[PDB]
Formats: sequence, structure tokens, C-alpha cells
Amino acid sequence: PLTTEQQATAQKIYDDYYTQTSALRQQLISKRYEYNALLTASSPDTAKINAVAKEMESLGQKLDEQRVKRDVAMAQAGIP
Amino acid sequence: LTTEQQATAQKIYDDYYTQTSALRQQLISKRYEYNALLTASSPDTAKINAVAKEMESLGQKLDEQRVKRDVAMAQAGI
Amino acid sequence: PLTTEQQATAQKIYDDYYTQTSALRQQLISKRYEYNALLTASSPDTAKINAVAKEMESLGQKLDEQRVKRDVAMAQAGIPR
Amino acid sequence: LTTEQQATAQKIYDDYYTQTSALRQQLISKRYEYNALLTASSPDTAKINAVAKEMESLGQKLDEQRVKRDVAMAQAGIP
Amino acid sequence: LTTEQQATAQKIYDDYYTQTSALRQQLISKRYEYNALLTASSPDTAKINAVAKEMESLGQKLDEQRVKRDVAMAQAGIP
Amino acid sequence: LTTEQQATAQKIYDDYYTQTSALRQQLISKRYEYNALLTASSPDTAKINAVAKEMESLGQKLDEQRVKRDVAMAQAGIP
Amino acid sequence: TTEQQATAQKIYDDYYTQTSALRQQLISKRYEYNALLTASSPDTAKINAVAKEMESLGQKLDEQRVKRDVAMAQAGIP
Amino acid sequence: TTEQQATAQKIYDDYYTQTSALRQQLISKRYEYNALLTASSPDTAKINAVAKEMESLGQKLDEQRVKRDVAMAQAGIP
Amino acid sequence: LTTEQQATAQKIYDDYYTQTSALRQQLISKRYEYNALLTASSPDTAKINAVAKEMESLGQKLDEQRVKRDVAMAQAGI
Amino acid sequence: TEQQATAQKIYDDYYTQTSALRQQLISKRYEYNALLTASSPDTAKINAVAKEMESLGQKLDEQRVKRDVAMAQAGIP
Repeated sequence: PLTTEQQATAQKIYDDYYTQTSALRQQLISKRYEYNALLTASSPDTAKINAVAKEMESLGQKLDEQRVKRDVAMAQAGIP
Repeated sequence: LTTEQQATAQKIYDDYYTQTSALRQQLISKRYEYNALLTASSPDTAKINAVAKEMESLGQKLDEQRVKRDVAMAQAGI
Repeated sequence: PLTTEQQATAQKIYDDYYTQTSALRQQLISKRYEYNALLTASSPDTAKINAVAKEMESLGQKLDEQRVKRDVAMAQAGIPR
Repeated sequence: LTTEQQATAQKIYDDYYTQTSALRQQLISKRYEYNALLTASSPDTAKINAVAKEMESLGQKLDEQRVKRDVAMAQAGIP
Repeated sequence: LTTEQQATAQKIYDDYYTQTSALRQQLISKRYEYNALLTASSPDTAKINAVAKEMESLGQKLDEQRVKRDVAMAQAGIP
Repeated sequence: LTTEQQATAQKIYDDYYTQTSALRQQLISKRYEYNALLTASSPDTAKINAVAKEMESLGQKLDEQRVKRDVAMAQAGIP
Repeated sequence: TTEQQATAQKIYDDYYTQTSALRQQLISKRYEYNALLTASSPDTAKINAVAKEMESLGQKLDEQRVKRDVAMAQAGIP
Repeated sequence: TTEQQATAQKIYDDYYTQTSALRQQLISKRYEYNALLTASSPDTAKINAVAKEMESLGQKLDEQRVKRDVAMAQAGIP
Repeated sequence: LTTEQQATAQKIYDDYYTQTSALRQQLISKRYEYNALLTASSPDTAKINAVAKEMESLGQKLDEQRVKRDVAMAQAGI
Repeated sequence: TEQQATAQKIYDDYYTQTSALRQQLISKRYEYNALLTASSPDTAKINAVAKEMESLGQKLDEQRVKRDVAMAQAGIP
């Protein structure tokens, strides 16, 4: 279980994370689609595939920084 | 449940699956684009609608084969 | 991920969609049952099965257009995935 | 569990599924027709009521066999 | 789906559950009885066939009521 | 798990199921019966209570058997 | 019915207060039974003794369960 | 893997084999523990006595689970 | 089952979690740590062992507290 | 199909050229959680581990695309 206070604090932490990361998540989701789109073309274009793969690597690293930032906040706050 | 029939079903399915693998793959590829376009930062409605019309025709061709399959079965008495 | 505001716009876009396609979805279901009836009939009738396949195809084409309007609406409101 | 019982449990069920397959197929077919009608733009109680009768009849004929198998099965001393 | 459609279906089903409490309950009793007989040490065919006929009948009464229900739903325009 | 244990376990369970098949099928026939009775329109305390006593009796004998096999399992060193 | 719901509450309510002690006691003897069956060196006299205690407890409780079941039927509830 | 899948059974078998007796007592001691909690009047001293008995058995099981986890990792298994 | 009881049990359990919170967090941390060591490229037995023990302790303290709760519950008549 | 072979060849190799990576990434992940669940987090140690996790994952995805691409050229769905 969790306290009223703990939940409150955790709710703000996650809300910020979501808000601060919205565009990023949506761009990543959009890029996997494109990735999958390309992999399933009739005649696969390896160049485009790799380019889209690298875009995903870039977005993904940014997104991990935000999560870690959020994890550390949670731990500093003393939450489970 | 019969051997005669059993061999009738798989033959229709395999003909169905073999006569449609390209379309299916193309339909899947196209849903991925559709979703990609929908999730872009500035959705391009013209592009999105064009891709939906492609899906619509691919899917029309598929359903057509699906009805053949279904009707081959009814006729096989299976 | 969705905020109070976003939950509501999405909900409204979906209700609108349900309401507008309501009779169209019912008809589509009715044809799907009829089709299955035909396929399971004691002695199968290809003409009827085919004619019913077409009615379904046309109804489904109308339904999908409505879904595209809906998905596009959603995208235009900035609502995630 | 015993041999002569398994022999009788198979012959009992196999017979039933053979004696039963046309009836189940017709009944399934009408279950669909009945639903197709109940979902028609404007409901037609006559055909709906009619189809419903076709189903009862098919079901009575189907339970009549259900009983028959259950009885054989009990006379054979099986659970 | 719609709140008013949900309210309307609820009344239709409630009316049905009330108009049939006694049949349901009776059919359930005959169901149990039927199995009590089938699992007797010495199964009594005649007695079982008679229970089947009582269930057959309760069953049709029940069905007609279902059709009323289904038609009533179709009539309210509930999916 | 072990081999000489599986044989022993399998043998004990089979005697149990054989020495109790008829008793077990009878208890089932009475649970169905009890329920049929509890579910009639006009309930009959007398028969209900009669059947309850027959189940208490069958169950006593049956539990007596289960303990007989739990001891066997335990005496053989099985989990 | 309204009346229906209430009486059952009392019926079921009477039943629970008339068996809290037995229920608990049988749960305990069943734990004890299993304890003995799983002992390093099983004592079949001890095991049988507990099986007898369970039998009594069970009988007394099944006897209440019928009283309960009879009440309900008499009060016309499923 | 395949050749390493064998190598795992071997390590688990030993673990299962060496811990049978412990595991069974732990199970029995846990049943008495519960039989005691559900006694008509819970006896604190006895309950704590059984609990300490579970500690030990527990510590002895853990102590073998660790030899196992270690045997695995050294076998270089996932 | 009773409201009054429900409240008592909820209260006994609230106490338990509140009081074992830091302890539960330390055990979770150590389990992770332990798994980290197991999956190291070249496993280190001394430190794995060292961690097994640290978990052993925390685990015993945690069990003492589970027993206290079970007894609490026991005497409260729940 | 008659191509389920190539699919395995392409996956097995993916796996073999990856085992050490996946395992080290699992270890680092465990180490990451062990640190977040400490009573008071050491944000320095946590960040260093997140970086270790970040490269491993980047190396691993690179192999995964290689693998996906292969499948695509094998004409395998």
C-alpha cells in the first residue's frame, strides 16, 4: 500500500514525466510504425530502414534519460 | 472430421493462403503507414486518406478471396 | 498518458462516431449473421452467398470511411496514438 | 475405465455424433438466421417467431438423442 | 451502449427474469432430478424418459418467453 | 517423484477408486437428489432430511476410505 | 422481493454465528491432520485419532448446513 | 540451449534430492503453525516455538538454494 | 467478516506494513543486488554469499514481524 | 513453410552473437533496481549505471535491426 502523501507526490512525478515527454513518445511511436511499414514492404529498402532505426535510437535514448530522471525523483522522494 | 473432407479443407486453405500472402503483407505494410501518418507531429490528412483508400482496395481483394474460400467449403460439404 | 481534457475530447469523438454509424453497424451485423446462415444452410446457395458478400462489402466500405474520419479527427485533436 | 466399457463408450458417442450432425448443422444455421432477423433494420415478428419454432423442433429432436446417449451410457455402467 | 438503451434493456430483462422465476426454478429441479436418476445404481429408463419429457416441456415454455424478450429488445432498438 | 514411489502411489490410488466407485457414484446420486428436492416449489422437509441423513452416512464411509489411503501414502513416504 | 433479502440475511446470519466456533475448529483439525500426514515418521494412531475428531466436527456442521438449506427453500428463495 | 539444458536438470535434481526431507518438514511445521493459530485459545509460546522451527528449516533451504543458484551461474547458464 | 473485525484486521495489517516498510525495501534491494551478482560475467561467490546472508537476516526480522501479526490476528479473534 | 529453416538460422545467429550482451544488460538492470531501492539513492552511481545500460541497449538494438532486416530480405513475414 501507499499513503495519501506518497501517492500525491508520486502522481506529480509521473505527471511531469508524461507531460515533459509527450511529443517524444508520440514521435517514437510514429517511428516504429514507419519502421514496421518499411520492413513489410514488398521490396525492403535497407537504407531507409537503418535511417529510421537510427532516428529511433536517438529518440529512445532521450526517453530513457527522462525515465531515469523520474526513477531518481521517486527514490529521492522516498517512495516504493 | 472425415479424411476425404479433411484433405479438402487444407487444400482450400492452402490455395487461399498461398493466393493471398502478397496482399496480406501489403495490407499489413499499409496499416503501419496509416498509423505512422496518424501519429506524425502534423498529421497530413491528404496522405492519410490516400493510404486509407489503398487499404480499402487491398482489403476488398482479400475479402473476395475469403468468400471464395468460404464458398468452396460450403460446397465441399465441410 | 491521457489528461482529463484529452479523455473527454476522445470520448466525444467516439460517441459521435458510434451515434453516426449506429444503423450502419447494425445492418453489417445482420448481414454477417445472414451470411453465416447461408454458409451453414442444408444445401448451399452460391448466388445468395455472393450477393450477401457484396452487401457486406459495401456496408463495410461505408463503415471504414467513418473510421478514417474518426481517426483523423483524433489526430487533429492532438490525442495520443 | 475398463476395456469393454471404453468400447461401449465410443460406440455410444460415435453413434450419437453421426445421428446428430445434420440436426446440429441445421440448428446452428437457424440460430444465425434468427439473429440475422432480430438485427434487421425493421424487425419482422412472423419470420422471427417462425424461425424460433424451427429451432424448438430441431432442439427437441436433438435432446431426444441426448437422452438416448445418456441412457445407454448409464445402462453400460459408466460415469 | 447508450445510458437510456441500457436502462431499457434492464427493464426488459428484469421483466423476463420475473415472469420466469418459477419455470427456471422448476426446470432446474427437473435437471437435478434427471441426474439423480442417471446416477442411480440401477438406472430406471422409464422414469428417466418421463423426466426428460417434463424438462422438454418446461424448456419450450421457457423459450417462447425468450423470444418475447429478444423481440422486445429488437423492438426497443437495443443492439 | 521416484520410480518405486510412483508404482506404490499408483497402486494405492487404484485400490481406493475401486473400493469406492459404487459408494461415490451413490453419494453423487444423492447430492443431485437433495438439490432436486430443495428446488421443488413446495418443499418437503421430511424427504430432504431423509436424503441429508443418507449423504451423511455415505460420506462417513467415504471419508473413512480417504483416511485409509492418506495413511498408506504417508506410510510409504510419499508427498 | 424486499422481505426475501432480509430473512435470508437472518437465516445466513443465524447460520454463521451458530458455526463460527466449529468451522474454526475443523479448519484447525484439518491443519493438524496434514501436519501429521507430513511428519518425518507418520503415526497412524495419531492420524486416525484426528480423523475421528474431524468426522464429528464435520457431521455437526453438515447438520447446520441442512437446517440452513431447509429454511431457505421454506422461505422460497433460489 | 540443448547440452546446457541437460546440465540444468542435473543441478536441479541434486537440489531437489538434497532438500526433500527439509522441504517436507517445513511443510509439516507450517501446517502445525496454522493448526496452532486456529486453536480455540491461541497459545503464544507454542506458536513462537513452531515459528523458530520454521526459521531454521527455512535458513537451511535458502542455504541450498544459493548453492544451486551459484552452481547454475558457474555452469554459465542464463 | 464483521465490520468491527474488518476494521481490526485492517488496523493490524496497516501496523505491520507501516512497521516493516524499511525492512521490506532493504530485502527487495538485496534480492536485486543478489541477482545482479548471479548474472555477472564472471560470478563472485564470496560476494554472492555475503549477499545471501544479508538477505537471510532481513528475512528473519521480517518473519518475526509476520508472526507478531498472525498472533495479533489470532487473539483478536479474527 | 519451406522457409522456416532460414528463420531459425537467422534467429540462432542473432542469439549467439548476443548472449553475452543480453546477459550483461540483465545484470546491469538488476544492478540499476538495487540502487533505486537503496534506502537513500546514490544518484551518481545510478546515473553511471544508466549509461552502462544505455550503450548495451544501443549495441543490442543494432543487432536486432540486423536481424529484422535479414528476415525482410529472406522474404519471410
